[PDB]
Amino acid sequence: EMRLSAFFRQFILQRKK
Repeated sequence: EMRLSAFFRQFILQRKK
């Protein structure tokens, strides 16, 4: 029941701030 993709693994994981 979830849908996601390249978000976090390249957001939180590329979270400069």
